[PDB]
Amino acid sequence: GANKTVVVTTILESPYVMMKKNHEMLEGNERYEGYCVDLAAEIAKHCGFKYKLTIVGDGKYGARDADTKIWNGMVGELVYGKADIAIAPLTITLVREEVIDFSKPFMSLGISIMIKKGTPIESAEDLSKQTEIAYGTLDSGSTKEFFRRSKIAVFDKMWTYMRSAEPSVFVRTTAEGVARVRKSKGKYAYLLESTMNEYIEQRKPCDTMKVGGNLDSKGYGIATPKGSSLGNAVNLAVLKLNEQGLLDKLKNKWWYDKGEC
Amino acid sequence: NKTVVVTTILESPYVMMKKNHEMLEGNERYEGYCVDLAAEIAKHCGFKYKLTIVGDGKYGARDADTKIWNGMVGELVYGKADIAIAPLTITLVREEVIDFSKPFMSLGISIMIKKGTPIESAEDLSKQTEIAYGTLDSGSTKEFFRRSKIAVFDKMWTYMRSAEPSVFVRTTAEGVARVRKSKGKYAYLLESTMNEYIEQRKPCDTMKVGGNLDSKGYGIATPKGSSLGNAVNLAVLKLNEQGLLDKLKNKWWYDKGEC
Ligand SMILES: COc1cccc(Oc2ccc3c(c2)S(=O)(=O)NCN3C2CC2)c1
Ligand SMILES: N[C@@H](CCC(=O)O)C(=O)O
Ligand SMILES: N[C@@H](CCC(=O)O)C(=O)O
Ligand SMILES: [Zn+2]
Ligand SMILES: [Zn+2]
Ligand SMILES: [Zn+2]
Ligand SMILES: [Zn+2]
Ligand SMILES: [Zn+2]
Ligand SMILES: [Zn+2]
Ligand SMILES: [Zn+2]
Ligand SMILES: [Zn+2]
Ligand SMILES: [Zn+2]
Repeated sequence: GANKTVVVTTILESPYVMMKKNHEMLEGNERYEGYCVDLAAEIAKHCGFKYKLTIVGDGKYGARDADTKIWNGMVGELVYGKADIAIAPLTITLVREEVIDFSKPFMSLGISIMIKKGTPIESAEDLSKQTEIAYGTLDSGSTKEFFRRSKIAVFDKMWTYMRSAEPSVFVRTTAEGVARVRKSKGKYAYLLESTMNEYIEQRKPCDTMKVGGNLDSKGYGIATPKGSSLGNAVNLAVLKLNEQGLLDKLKNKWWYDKGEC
Repeated sequence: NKTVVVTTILESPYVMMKKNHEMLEGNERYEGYCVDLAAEIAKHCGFKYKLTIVGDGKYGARDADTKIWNGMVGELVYGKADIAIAPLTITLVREEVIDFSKPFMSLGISIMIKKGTPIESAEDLSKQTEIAYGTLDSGSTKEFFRRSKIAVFDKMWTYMRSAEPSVFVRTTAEGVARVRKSKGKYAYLLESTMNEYIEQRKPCDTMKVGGNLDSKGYGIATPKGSSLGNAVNLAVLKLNEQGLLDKLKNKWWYDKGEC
């Protein structure tokens, strides 16, 4: 009893969560729009709770600091009791599954390569066998951890280069990585999840593209604190929304119906 | 320590009898993707296991009258097996009665045709009658069409449920054989994983057409509340991140390709 408003942590990442044009004249959840905003409303309706969308303070997805062992990002918000649920493009990983709970995945993705159109790169192998074109990943994300922990020859070779490249090839936000690709005249390639790659490919000035296949296969899941009673209902809601076609409808809405290319 | 009873199903390339199975015993009789996966799961979770083929040869559905589950799902629900390692699709109705690990393989419903059949999509199938089409019985694909309100898929279900003779088959092998002997007058709706495998096997006379109708995955299943669920789930995530699952897929789908 005593129903409480569910605190939802999320992250400003297009097209998942974006500020509306007139957000300063709106209140509460009405300030935001996007895929995860639509998904949050549906999860809440089917689970029967009220909620409040909050943007993660440090703007990070979630990683454990090697020195302090403290989790940052949305994962930290769940681990340390600042939020009840995370509805965001948060990647299911083993290290995260040990400290938080994930629903079954609501979106599939893989690590992919973003290039400026015309860049002579077709695969991760191509990137690893050359030096003219620099490449990097997002900081404090699952893509960086993938390369740091990989024992696969090609990916290990890529990590050896990235960790020691100077100036740093890592970026603080996805928008920073895309801008770097666009302004580097083809001398920077960005490693990011296929979902964000495919979205940017459909946005003006339509000068980037996804090349090659995905480097791995994984999914985004809705996250709750370990043992939270909310996890069960949220998981069943994700499965219901997928089977009813809602997740496919939302992706088409925010990726391709709004495409500008 | 108890030997874990694993329920599975004879379905290529997931679980197959070895060519020399007759002179082998126990788990050594079988080979395939899920046989390799079971060995890895058991290794990382630290248990011994016995592979057993589901008695009724079904994946799992609930009888509308008696409400009794059949197939591998029933074996878990009624205590005859400790874990199911098979191409078992994660679905809402199943998640209510059994536990699933995070998915170890992705797939979608797809269309298998005899090469040359004038069909390009599910929409094409729905707007005609010359070419019959159906699904596997007691599986998640049949439930998908039964429970779907999407116009095209609802229209397809109305035809399939009333089609005479029955368009449903008892096994995937029966559906594939029906496509191959129909001279292009039967199309089979099945999961993309099995479709893509058959496409690369002799006599190389079928193909997958169109995109997938949905997006879902296979999970390792355990009885609700089973102590194995936690370790199995972490094992799947570790095997994926290590690249083992991608290695096994290439081993059994495309390294085995004969077309
Ligand atoms: C290691 O192999 C992997 C990794 C990651 C996902 C996967 O297979 C999927 C893909 C999608 C998917 C499911 C399972 S599900 O059935 O868990 N939920 C419904 N969704 C769709 C809404 C996205 C297989
Ligand atoms: N989705 C990733 C962030 C983006 C990336 O790492 O490429 C995560 O959950 O950490
Ligand atoms: N993988 C399906 C069986 C095959 C199908 O229905 O197409 C299931 O778990 O029911
Ligand atoms: Zn709804
Ligand atoms: Zn090359
Ligand atoms: Zn493309
Ligand atoms: Zn191993
Ligand atoms: Zn292990
Ligand atoms: Zn009956
Ligand atoms: Zn039947
Ligand atoms: Zn209907
Ligand atoms: Zn094809």
